[PDB]
This record gives sequence, C-alpha cells and structure tokens, in this order.
Amino acid sequence: QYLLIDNQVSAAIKTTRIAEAIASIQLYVNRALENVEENANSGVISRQFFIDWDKYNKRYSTWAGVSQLVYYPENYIDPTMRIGQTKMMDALLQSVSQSQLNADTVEDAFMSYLTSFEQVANLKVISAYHDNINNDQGLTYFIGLSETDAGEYYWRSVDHSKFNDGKFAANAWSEWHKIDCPINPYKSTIRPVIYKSRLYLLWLEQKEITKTETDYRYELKLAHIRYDGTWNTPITFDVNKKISELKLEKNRAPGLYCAGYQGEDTLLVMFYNQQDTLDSYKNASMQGLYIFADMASKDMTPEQSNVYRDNSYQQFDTNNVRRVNNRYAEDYEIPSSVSSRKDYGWGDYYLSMVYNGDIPTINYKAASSDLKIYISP
Amino acid sequence: QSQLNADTVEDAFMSYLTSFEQVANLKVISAYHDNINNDQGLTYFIGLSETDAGEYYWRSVDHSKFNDGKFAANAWSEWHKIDCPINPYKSTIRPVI
Amino acid sequence: QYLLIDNQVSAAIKTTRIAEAIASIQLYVNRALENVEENANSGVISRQF
Amino acid sequence: ELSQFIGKASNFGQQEYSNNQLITPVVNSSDGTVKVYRITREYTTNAYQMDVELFPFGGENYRLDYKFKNFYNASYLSIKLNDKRELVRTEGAPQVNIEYSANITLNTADISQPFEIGLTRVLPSGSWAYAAAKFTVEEYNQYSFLLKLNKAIRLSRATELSPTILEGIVRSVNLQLDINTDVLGKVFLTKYYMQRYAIHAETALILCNAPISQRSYDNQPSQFDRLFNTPLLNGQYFSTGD
Amino acid sequence: KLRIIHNGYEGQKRNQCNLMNKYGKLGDKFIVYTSLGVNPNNSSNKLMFYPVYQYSGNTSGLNQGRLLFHRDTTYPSKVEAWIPGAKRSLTNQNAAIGDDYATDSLNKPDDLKQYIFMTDSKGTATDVSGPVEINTAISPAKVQIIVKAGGKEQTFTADKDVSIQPSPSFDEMNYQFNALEIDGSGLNFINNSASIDVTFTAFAEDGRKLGYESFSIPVTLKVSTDNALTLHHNENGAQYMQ
Amino acid sequence: ANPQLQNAVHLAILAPNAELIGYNNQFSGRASQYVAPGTVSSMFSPAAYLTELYREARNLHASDSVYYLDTRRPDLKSMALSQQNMDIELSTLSLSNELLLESIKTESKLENYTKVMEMLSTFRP
Amino acid sequence: IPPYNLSTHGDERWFKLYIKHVVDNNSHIIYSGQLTDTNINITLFIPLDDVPLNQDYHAKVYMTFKKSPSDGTWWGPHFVRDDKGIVTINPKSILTHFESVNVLNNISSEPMDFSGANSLYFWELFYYTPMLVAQRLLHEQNFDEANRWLKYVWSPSGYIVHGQIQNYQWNVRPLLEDTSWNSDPLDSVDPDAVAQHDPMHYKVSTFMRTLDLLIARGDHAYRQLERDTLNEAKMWYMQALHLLGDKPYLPLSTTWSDPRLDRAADITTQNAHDSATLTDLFLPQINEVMMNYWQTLAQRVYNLRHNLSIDGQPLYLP
Amino acid sequence: ANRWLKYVWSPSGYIVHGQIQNYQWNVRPLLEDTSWNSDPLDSVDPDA
Amino acid sequence: ASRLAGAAADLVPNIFGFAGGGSRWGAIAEATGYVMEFSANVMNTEADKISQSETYRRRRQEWEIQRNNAEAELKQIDAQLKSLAVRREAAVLQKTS
Amino acid sequence: KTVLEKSKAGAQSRFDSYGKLYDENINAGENQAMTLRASAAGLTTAVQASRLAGAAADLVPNIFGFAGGGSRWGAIAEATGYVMEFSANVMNTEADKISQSETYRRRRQEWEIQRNNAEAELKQIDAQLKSLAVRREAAVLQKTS
Amino acid sequence: KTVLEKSKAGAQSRFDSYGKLYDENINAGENQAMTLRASAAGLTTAVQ
Repeated sequence: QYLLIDNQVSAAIKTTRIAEAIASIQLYVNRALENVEENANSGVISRQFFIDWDKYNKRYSTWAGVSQLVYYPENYIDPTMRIGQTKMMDALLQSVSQSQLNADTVEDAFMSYLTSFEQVANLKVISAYHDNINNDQGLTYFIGLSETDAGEYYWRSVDHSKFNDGKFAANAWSEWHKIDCPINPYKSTIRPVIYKSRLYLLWLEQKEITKTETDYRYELKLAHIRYDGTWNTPITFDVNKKISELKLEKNRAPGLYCAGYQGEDTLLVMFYNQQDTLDSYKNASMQGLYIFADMASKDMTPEQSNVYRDNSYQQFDTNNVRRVNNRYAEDYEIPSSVSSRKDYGWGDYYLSMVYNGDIPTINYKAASSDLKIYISP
Repeated sequence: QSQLNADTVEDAFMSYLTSFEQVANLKVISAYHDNINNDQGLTYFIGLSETDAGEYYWRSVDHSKFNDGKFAANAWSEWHKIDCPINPYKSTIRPVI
Repeated sequence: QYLLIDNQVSAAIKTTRIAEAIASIQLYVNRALENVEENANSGVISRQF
Repeated sequence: ELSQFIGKASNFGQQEYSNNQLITPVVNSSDGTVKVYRITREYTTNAYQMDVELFPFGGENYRLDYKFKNFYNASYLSIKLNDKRELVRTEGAPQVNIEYSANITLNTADISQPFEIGLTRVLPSGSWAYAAAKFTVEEYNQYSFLLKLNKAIRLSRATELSPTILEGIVRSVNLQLDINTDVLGKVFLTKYYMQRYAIHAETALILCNAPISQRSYDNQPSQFDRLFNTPLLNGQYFSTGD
Repeated sequence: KLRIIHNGYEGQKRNQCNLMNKYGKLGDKFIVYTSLGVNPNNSSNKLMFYPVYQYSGNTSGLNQGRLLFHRDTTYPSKVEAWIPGAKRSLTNQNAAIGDDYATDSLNKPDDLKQYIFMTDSKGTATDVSGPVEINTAISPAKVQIIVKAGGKEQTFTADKDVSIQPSPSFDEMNYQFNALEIDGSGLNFINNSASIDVTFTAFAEDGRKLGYESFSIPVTLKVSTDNALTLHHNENGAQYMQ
Repeated sequence: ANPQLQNAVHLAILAPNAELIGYNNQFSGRASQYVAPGTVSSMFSPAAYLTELYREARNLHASDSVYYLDTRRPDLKSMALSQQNMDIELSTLSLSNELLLESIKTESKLENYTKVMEMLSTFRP
Repeated sequence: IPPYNLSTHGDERWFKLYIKHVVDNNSHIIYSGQLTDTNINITLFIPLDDVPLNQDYHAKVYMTFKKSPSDGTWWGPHFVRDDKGIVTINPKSILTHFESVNVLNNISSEPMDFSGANSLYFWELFYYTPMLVAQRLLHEQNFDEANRWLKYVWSPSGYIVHGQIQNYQWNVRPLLEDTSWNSDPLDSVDPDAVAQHDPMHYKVSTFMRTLDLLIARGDHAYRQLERDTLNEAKMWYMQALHLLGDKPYLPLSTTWSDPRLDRAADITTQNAHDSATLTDLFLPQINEVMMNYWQTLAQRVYNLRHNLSIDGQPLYLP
Repeated sequence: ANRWLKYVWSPSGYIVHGQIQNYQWNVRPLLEDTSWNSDPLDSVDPDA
Repeated sequence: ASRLAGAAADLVPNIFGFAGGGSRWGAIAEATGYVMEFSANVMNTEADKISQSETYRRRRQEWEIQRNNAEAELKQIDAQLKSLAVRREAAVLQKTS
Repeated sequence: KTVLEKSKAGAQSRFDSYGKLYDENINAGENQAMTLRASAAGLTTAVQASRLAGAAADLVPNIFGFAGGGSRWGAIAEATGYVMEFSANVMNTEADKISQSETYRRRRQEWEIQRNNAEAELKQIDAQLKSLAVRREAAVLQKTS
Repeated sequence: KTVLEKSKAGAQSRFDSYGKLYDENINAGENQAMTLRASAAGLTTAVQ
C-alpha cells in the first residue's frame, strides 16, 4: 500500500512500465480521497479532477471515453435515440420498432410524426411571465394553445442569461410541454406564474346563469404542476364579487395581474378595468387577493392594493398592449435570513472550528440611495 | 425491471417524491380519542388532501407510547386512505370509534 | 479504377466477357455519378436512366 | 519495409535513426551537391545504460545527442573518442531520461574508420559508470546512394531478407558496402542453410563465416546480447575486449 | 433581385475563387489556370497547386504583380513556380498552409502564358496549364433581365432599372430592379394557362458569361363562359355531374 | 485539421486555415501531426492518462510528508513516457524487486546490487 | 463590413454592431464577430418604433472595433422610414466603418431560423428524423429504403430537381451552411450536444452511416457467395472506398520525444498550453473508428481477390 | 449503484460549492445516532 | 379529437325557458380522462406489437443455430463416409493379402 | 481428424452464436416495449387527478331560474370507482412489465448455459484431436516397424 | 483422460447452473408481479 506496488505477486505475472505507473497512482489517489492517509490536501481534493474520480478519471477506459467524446462525438452518436429528444421523436421511434419495416410503414410513420409536428409548430402564445425582478436576468415562461375547439394548453420557457450579444442561444429554449388541466380561460384570461419555485396557472372562468334574465358568475382557478410532471387539479376561489367591482363592458375581460412575491412568501393576484393608457392605472383600485401555498387566501385591502398597484402597474395590459408580468418587488429584494454557509474552515491545529453559525434575521431600510442592512447573526 | 438506467431511476424517484408530497401536505381536519381520559388510549386523526375533490386520510397515535414528555416513533401509525365519497359542509366531520 | 478491371486478382477468379464488361461499366458509372471522376457531364447524368 | 531500408523521416525536416541506421541528404555549403550520409551504430558495451547517436551536421561536424537510462551521482561526465580524445566534458551528474548534447568535430580519419564514443560518468569515489557505442560514417554521391539502395531493395524483395542480415553478408564478403557475385553466393548459402537446417537467418549468416552481430535492430537485442547478455551473471554485462 | 456571385465550382474553381476573393478586388484581371494535374516524374502524391496570376492595376496597383496559389499540404515549404520558356521562377519561401502568394519579380505576364511547373520540393508536383485571362469587372450595363411572353420579348438592364447599384463584390452583389413592366397581353393561353419566363443573367467585361438563372410566372386565365359544374339527382335515383 | 475528413471531398468540411497556422506556430507543428492509436505520443494513450494522474496526484500531500507521492516513489517522476515503456511487458515482481533493491542500495550506501545481496546474506535481525 | 486591416482596425479582429435610438437612446448589441480577410455580409432585421426618438432618423446603427471602440456624432448609418415605408440612409451618416449598407425595401420576410426558438423541432424534422429512420432500416437490412432515407440528408452524387442537377450534397440547410445548434457542450457529457456546437460532426455521422450501409450491402452480397453476388460485393466495397477517398498516411517520426514524466506533467506546460515543452505535448489521434473502416474494407477486398469467403476461408477444396 | 449509495454515505465525504464538508454520513439522523424506535424487542424485526 | 370535440359540445347549455343552463361542468376533465385511458391502452398495444416482433426475431436466431447444427452434421457425416471408404480400401487390401 | 475438425467448427459456431446472444442482452426494441409498459403505468396519478377534478365540477348545479340545480350527487363515487378500476388495469400493466423483464432474464440465463455447453464441447474436441494426433504418431511408428 | 475431464467440467457447469435456478424458486421480480395481480383482484369489494 505504501509503495504502490505488489511485492507478493507471482513472478509469472507481467505488466508494462507505463501501466504500472498508472496503477500505482490510482491506488495512491484512492487512499488520499478515501481519507485512508490523513493530512491530505483538501484544497486539491476538492478540484474537479478528483470530483470526477469515481466516474471517468479513476479508470483509463472511461477517461478515454469522455475525452474522446470531445473530438469524436460521432463514435458515440446513435440516431436511434438522442439525449433530450422530444416525445414526438419517441413516438416516431416506437412506430418503426417492428422488424417488418418497409416503405409503406415508413411513410405512414412519418406522417404520424409530422402530424404531431404541425400541432406544435402552430401553437399560439397566449401569455407569458418572467420570474425575476428585471427582464435582463432569469427566464420567461410562455403558455400557448393548440388550434382545436376544447383545445390544449402548453408551456415552455427561455433563459435570458443565454441572450448573448442580443440573441438567444438555441440552448436558451425549452420544448413545449403539455398541460393536463381542464383549463377554460375566459376570453384567454390566463397567466403562468412562479410561486415557491413552482409553476402555477391561474385563469378566470365565466359561468352562464339564468336569473327571466341572463347574467354571469366568475371564478378563479388555480392549478400547479407536480414533481412527476403531471398536474394537480384546479382550486377555486370565489372572486365573483371582486370581478363585479370592476365596471367592465359586457364583452370585456378584466385584466389579470399575477405574479409571485418573495416578501410575505405569497402569490399576488389582482384584477383590473383595463385602460388604454398605462398611466391611468396609477389611480385604479385593484381588486385582489393573496394566495398561500396551502391554498388559503385573504382579501387584499385598498391600502395593500394601492401599494402593489403603484409598484406593478407598469406591467399591466392596456386595451391594445399585451404585457408580461415580473416577480413583484420593491426597490430591493433581500432574503430574510441565512442558513446556508458559503465557506468555512478549521482553526489552528484543527482543535476547533467556527461552524453552523447563522444569520437568523435580515432586516432592511431602503431610502433613496441609502440602503441600510441589519444583520443579527 | 431488469433494464435500468439513470433516467429510469430519476423518473421512479420523482414518482416517489410526488407521492411523498401528497402525504406530507395533508392537513389535519379533526380527531377523536377513544378513551375516557386523554392520558390513556390513542387519538385518531383525519386529514385531507390539497386537491379538488380532496381525499380523506386517517392515522392514529398511541398515548401509552408518550414517554417522559414525548411520543415514541412507535406511537404513530401511518396515514391510510379513505375510499368513501365524503364531502361535508364546512369540513364538518369527526372520526369515531 | 482507371481501367475498370482489377489487376490484383487471383487466377482462381473467373467470369465471362459480358459479365466483366458489365462490371467495368457499372464501376465507371458510379464514379461518374459521385464525381469521383471530375468534370463529368451533367447532361446524361440528369437522364432518367 | 521502407523504414527497414531508410529509417524514419518526416516532412517537418526531421530525421531519426532506426535499426541503428541514420540516413540523411546533407547539402554542402553554397553547393547543391547532396552528400548522403549513412551512419551505423553498434554497441560495444552496456547498451542498456544509455541512448547515444551522432548526426552529420556538416563537414567533419557532428551533433552528439544522448540520454541516460539510469542515474549516478557523478562528479562529472566525460565523453571520449577512442578513449583518447575528450569530445565532451561537463560537470555534475547527468539526469536520467534527460537528453544532453554537444557539437563535436571529428577528423576525416576518425570518421572513415569505425570509431568508438565512450561515455564515463565519474563518481566522487574510485569508480564510474560506463557504456559505449561504435559508429561508422559513410558518404555517398546522392546518385551512388540511390543506386546502392536500388540494389538493396530489389535484393531484399527477391530474397525476403532484412537489410540487417543483408549488410552482414556484404560486410562478410568485403569491407565496403557492395553487392557483387560473392555476396550472391553467400546469399544463396544463407537461404540454403535456413531451408536445409530449419534455422534462423542469423544462424545461417554465422555459417557463412560471419562474426556475431553486435548490432541491435527493430525492437530486438543484438545477436551478441542474445547469446551472452541474457539475465546477467550477477548483473555483469558481457562485452568484448582484449 | 438579380444575384451575382463568384462562387467557383467545387474543387479547382472554388480554390481559385478563394484566392481571388482574398487577394484582389472586383475589377482585377487574372490568369486563371484551367488545366491542372500532377507531374508523372516529380510527384509522389495526388495533391496539387491551384495558381492564379494577378495583374498589376485594374484597380489594384501591385509591385509588379503577384502569383496567387492554393496548396493542400500542411507543411511549410519553398513553393517554386518555374516557367520553362522564361527561365524564371518565383519562390514562396516558408509558404502558409492553404493560401499564399509569390511576389512577381517582373511584371511580364506574358511569361505566365505557358506550361508552368509548380512544386513544394517535398514531392508535390503540379502540372499547370490553361492560362485563361479574365477581367473580373462587371459593368451594370451587362447585368440583365430577359423576358419571353407570348411572341414578345423585353429586356431590362441594371444601369437603367436599378436605382442603386451594389458595391463591386466578388463575395456577392444584388441588383434590385424597379418594377419592370411586362406586356402580358399576347400570352398564349393553352388549357387556360400561360406563363412569363424571366431570365436573370450577366456578363463580365471580357464578354465572359457570369452565369444565369431562370424563373417563370404561371398565369391562370379565368373563363367567363365556364358555367359551374352541376350536380343532378334524377328521380330514377341517378346522380351525376354535368 | 484532420486529413481523414479533409480527404472525404463530399462533406465540404473545411480546415481552420489561419487558425491551423497560428496553432502550429504556438504548438511546434502539433496539429499537422496526427497519430495512430497505440502510440504513446497520443492524447489518448495511457501515458497521457498517466501524465494527468501524476500532475494531479502529486499535489495531494505536502512535499515534506511521508505520503508525498514523490517521496514514496521518486521514480515515477524520473521515468520517461517512452514508447517502449508502454509496449514492453515484464514481470511485475521484477519491477517490485527493482524498486526495493535500489532503495536498499541507496540507504545502505552500496555500490551495486551484488554488494546488496552480500550484505543481506549476513543480516541477522 | 470590410476585410480586416490591422492598420485601421487594430490587432484584434473583434468588432460589434449596435442599434441605438429605438425604444431608448441607449445603444444595444445586435451583432458580434471577427473580421476575416473577405467582406462580412451581415444581414439584420432592424426594428423600428412607432414613435421615433429622432427627427433625422428613426434608427441608428453603428459598428465598433479596437481602433474605433466608441460611438460618435453621425457615426454609422442613420435610417429614416418614409410614409410609404421606404427606409433610406440619411446623407449625414458617416459610413466609413462599413464597406456598404443596403436596405432591402421590398423584403418583408426572412428564411426560417434553425437556430431560433423552434430550432429544436426543425432539427428533428430535417435531420434526426431521417437519420433515425435510416438507422432502423439499416438494422433490418432494408437497404434499398435505407439508402433512400440517407439521401434525404446527404448525397455524394448530389440531387436532381426538375431534371436539373443541383450544386450541393447536403440537403440539410444547417449542415450545408455550418450552423451552430449549441453554446457550450462542455457543461455535460453528451455527443449530441457536442455535435450541436460543432455541426461538422453531424456531417461526419451522416458519412459514417453511408459507409455502414454500403458495407452492409457489400457483406450481404458477399455472404450469398454466388459468383455474381461476389462481384456485387466488390462493387459496393469500391463505393465505400470512393467515399473514403485517399487512405491517410502519418509521419514516421514525431516531434514528441519520450519526455520525462515530471516535465510532461509540469503545469508550466499546461499553463503555456492554455496561454497559447509544447513540443512534447501529446498528439491528436486519428479517429480510430475511421481507421477501422479502412481496415474492414481492405480485408474484404483482399478476400475477394484471393477467392476467400467473407470469413477468409478458402472457396475451394485443398 | 455507486451514486445511489453515495447519497447515504461517502468515505471521501461530500463537496458542496467546491468545498469538502465535515462528514461521511449524509443522513442526518445516522450522523446524529437518532432513534427511530422505542422497543425493537416487540418482534423479530431486523429493521425495527 | 373526438373526445375533445365532445367536451366542447357539452359545455353548451341544454336547458332553455324559465329555467336554463344545463352545461356539463366536468366535460373537459372527462374527455381528458378518456384520452389518458386510451393512451395507456395504446402503449400496451404498441408494446405487445414490439414484443411480438422481437419474439419472431429471436425465433429466427434460434433457427439459424439449429440450421448450422444440421450443417455441421452433414459435414461430419460426409467426413465419416470418407473415413469409412479408406477403411474399406484397407479391408480390400486385407482380402488381397 | 477431418471429422473432428468439422465437429469443432460446429461447436465453435454454437459457442459464438450463444455468445452473441448472451452479450446482446436486450434488443433495443425489447427495451422500448418495457419502456412503454412503464410509461403507461405512470399515468396513474394523472388519471386520478383528472377524475377528481371532474367529480368536483359536476357537483356544481347547472340549471338556474324558476327551477334549478341538477348537481350530480353521485359524482364523487363514480370518479372514485373509475380510479380504482384504472388502478387494477395499471397493476396488470406493471405486472406485465415485470413479467416481460423477468422472462428476458431467464432467457439470457439459458443462453449462458448453452454457451457453456458449446464451450465444453470445444474443449473435449480439442482434447480428442490431441489424442488422435498421438494415435497418428503411433501409426507412423507402426509403419516404421 | 483429458477428454473425459473436459466432459466432467461441462456436466459440472450444467449441474450447478440448473441447481442454482432450481434453488432460486421465484425471482423477486416474479414475486412482485404476483403481488400486483393479487392486489388488483383485491379491489373487488372496494369497487363494489
């Protein structure tokens, strides 16, 4: 173990000088990484090379594999299946899986694929949301719709950090994904939002009611995606009153403001009587509510309403302009506490350590040009 | 299945993880203790899934496993599904024995 | 490749004169079609045959 | 097969000996004449200790390049020509696997005769490491070279024999490197004996009244080493001498 | 939009246009070598040089002119371009991989119009012939659109029809024409269809065809007497189309 | 830069051109030098692997530590990455003995291995 | 953009294009790249506002470079749209940095973008789809259909449209033009991503599949062993060779010279390398897979010449 | 399989944000010896 | 398509007069549910197809082995007949002796 | 000797043939089929959520005016019923995945046995060729005598 | 003798291989499949 060479091995067993040197080092490395041999250089161990020791670096053959991949990816590319292929491709492959594959089978399989292709190619974008404070950072989610009565909604997103030199990299975009929720947005009134780092859909629905006379009831539906990619069911909020407050024309939909908010760890929803001029919203009374992760809700008071309005109105749709919401925020978004350390280390002679301290509270003031941070560690 | 790969494992994991959440977030709605005094016997609790047409679940805790101020891990039973068409007004429901 | 006949073949290999000619021409045609042999005639190649 | 006749070369203007044979087209100063040089290396002792080669840089000018296979804590290194002329002197111990070199000038006479470059690593105590190799340098008018090469290639193909053994046959017949009828007579015997006795071509060469080869080739040890330097007698290398 | 580009034909012509595009101006005059191959005794390979001679002037004053050439080898060399009747040679010492040129020591382009021998002295030996002299200038007066319609013929020309002429460019030019009125009346409608053919073509100043492209515009003629087809359902249960 | 693609013709894969030249000016002609698998000189040879392993492994322990790679095995760094070292197969044991035997000679201040064996032959502990 | 001229551009071939006075009066980057020795024909769509921020022009476009990194009064094109929608350049513009600028006043469209939001799907429609279909046909030995399918991606004999031979072999626009489908594949282990960054790899994959098909056809015919199917096999192997072109040849002596490990491992070499002992660096290896195809064909050809079976067995009694 | 075991335990420990942590057991209650029972002798059950 | 079309149709009210409405509020969910069930059945049909196809492939692979066994048998028998023929000649020589 | 060599070839063919099958564990198509079985089972949670949403929606009245209501009171039970029925079909889907996979496992195990059988045959044959060679030498000695 | 010895080895491989399969009885995967079939049947009362 110390000399990294076997002095017990039979004379009959042969090797090469290069192979020996390699084997010797691999043993050396394992022992240091495994903490068999103490006082190892932890700085060095933390290097990516050793991070990969268990895959690709420990064994030459896998090393060569990953290394070669760079120059000759084609020795590894198999068109039968690619990483990140979409479901349409999966269907295509499956459709040609039988051994009795011929031109008739092939042409039909192709058209199946193509049908699905068209369905995607023609999706109409209805609305979108950027999960950040500023549009220059983070990513935008888009929701669209298949062209069919009783159609289906889909979503995808784009990464703004990839918008290099004015343009998005191909990598910036994700594929459209199916939504399995029974969505019936009233006059398209739907927004994709992020709350608690999860995608939620909110939409307003109108029910036709016989009163004789005809009138309508309005309901807010909320749904969210599950960890396995399936969706939960819609949750209904009685917003009929909040909607009745907006003096909308009979054929108009209220505008829907919706975005998450880190402060108060909540979801902020407001409805409004859409104007032609964005600035007219500065004097509008927003009809809103708070939504919580437990699907609890609270009415939003006029004071709260005016505040969120003043800080968000610039995102509102106007009669002829469809806008994208951002995460609600005020001058500065600052975390309320810190539990996750960024670094640490041992004291002299490793007889002590400063460790697992924290910042249980972060308070702040933010006057114009005077940001005051209060840390109580 | 005999043929496994990394994607397979991640999907299986996310399936488990999804179910985990479904249980983890059950709300507690009501309960009943089947004894005269609350220092003996066990409490039966019912909860509810955060979904439309939400499902009811039940579990119980053994009070005799409450030792020196705290329940044993063994004091608790797991949540069990209820398969009945239950939809009470204002969540007016109690388990009883 | 130029003469369309393999001069490195064992004597054991036999064929007929019509058969050889076919092979020579077929090799020629492929080379012309793939422009192995440059400045090939685009008319003729373009024919249905 | 090409390498067997001419060693190794690249379009980078780089040449390297192989089978202990170095071949190069040296152009004379301000003279389009190509003097083809051919230098043959053989070991006289302790080949395993060091790599030694000599390049025909120019008239009487040679670049001596070498690399040690092991290490001694020498006070200094001394390289001599035929044990009398010190060609190279440097202080301190050369390191293992480090290439060292020097430019030396050899006398035309030293060049035309077989000669030995000995390398001694001198210790602070009463000893030293030592190894040595024999070199011979030939020059040809490029035409003369090409013509001899032509014969060698055709003879090899006709006989299926390596240029190593073929040179040996030629040297057995004449001091000079020339193919003639006496060579062909020995080539016949060489092959005949191989067929008659089911023996190695080198064995057949010896039976043609040839010396034991001290020339290594390919990735093989010399005949000499194969007979006398197989696992050594307490590490003592067998070498020739008086 | 008429689009002109000096995109040479794959292989030889492409290599020659690459040199042209990099070392000259649209308007330059060059000797393009159309006949290339490898020399039977001098070449050890199938690689070759692709020379073009650039004349001084013609918008590019040069220090007596230049030989532009493409080569395939990745090794630096002295590329020699020898002219047998002139007893002249240009030598591109330490030539670049791919594209390079030799300075013409004397602006006597007449010398170029003969067989030329080119070599990298490493075994690439190119036979060079077919010295075709080409003026790459393109007057807008030679950039035309031709229309055939029925028995009528019309032409349009860039220097009359294109309001803004494109800057000279080998890489790409686009001549955007104003509306060109075509006298459509007279079209021979057969089976209620006729078409107008539009040819896009142009010539270099030597009268050298640059190339051409053809488009056509089908026209369907509505027939005023063509009564709608009628579906009928006869009382005897017979259905038919009239 | 790879001739394998360059000769393909029908793929229209183009060489880096000026960048090939610049690379070679910085790397002593390296991109013009392609190698067959099996040469030690290759990027993917086990020697290349060895080189990377040594470069990193040697920094795992302090230079003055008993576990410093070079301390325990000084020959790893002094050994060359030779084609023959890669191709020649030999007894692993003879290599083990070579290492121990040299170490003993050094510690014992002996001239050669026969002196070592004579010395060992009378050792009593 | 004019061809690179160090004396007027700087030692850097770097340059950028910017749009200004559209939405705001700040500039924004709309193009970036290196100068080459030829003209850079950069065509961009230039957005316009409903309400101009400038009377002389509705938009400004300018280019920067090392020796002229900045903006300036009247530098670059200044475009104005008239009431007929025709956009011209205001004569006050200093166009010195550009070889030329041309507004296409009759173009209201552009070709589909294989690098854009829907690029994913186009790659599948025009590449992964036929590659997959062909690979399946190849596995099932449906060679004739397999060939039809590979040809939708690439044809060594080109294509014929309405009786006319075309000017291309790649029938896939993004391979025909070398179009990137990625930004950085080194963030993961994925040969697709690698090829996406560097499309030349898809070109290679396509080539390899073609060779695989030709070999399979060859081998099929050879396995039949009838005199004529052997002749057929020979032909198919020649086709593979034609596509392979001339067999590679490597140098007899490397510049690399059995270097001591300490030296080879010396980080100095690594630092010098990345900054760029560089003589003793490890050399690029040929794709041994491609090597293997040359070897495969040689053995098949040999066997046919020697009247051997595909397994190299004598087609005769001893 | 190795990766999935590592989520429970690593002889080499764990690295977070480029830094080696101070433990090998990645399961908090095992690292802490937390009991998941009160009386395993109720039945013959290796898990309890 | 048919299930979605159905859902659209049934969101349309069906009661008119003094009392009206009559739409099916769950119509979308129902269509969605039927599609998912169909999809599951489709996957099983496709998987069965695939299994069936591969089953035949393997059958053929086994046939090739059995074929080749028979081939080897023919070769051995022919070789044995030749061996016997030699033995026979020896017997003829023995008779001659 | 000729007879034995032909036997050897036969065994060699079998060996390599079973080898190949052993090594080519699962045909890519076979993997797709298993993938589909898993994928179908995976719909369980999606299905349940939709049926539940459905039932709730239908508890809402849809007739209004001077008469009204129409809520489906049994909607919950029906949806509940469907989920359970679906689950039963899923269990078969999952069991089918498993059964198919284990079937392949057993198949591969048999190939390994047959591979080894062929190997043993080859070794015996080589041993027979060796004994024959000895016999041949003896026959040569008999001729010599 | 050598021939017989190789035969022995062949039989030994088969013996042990079949031994193993026999001893295994039902594969754990096979056990899970049975469980699922049974579980589905078990829903009868719930469904009713």
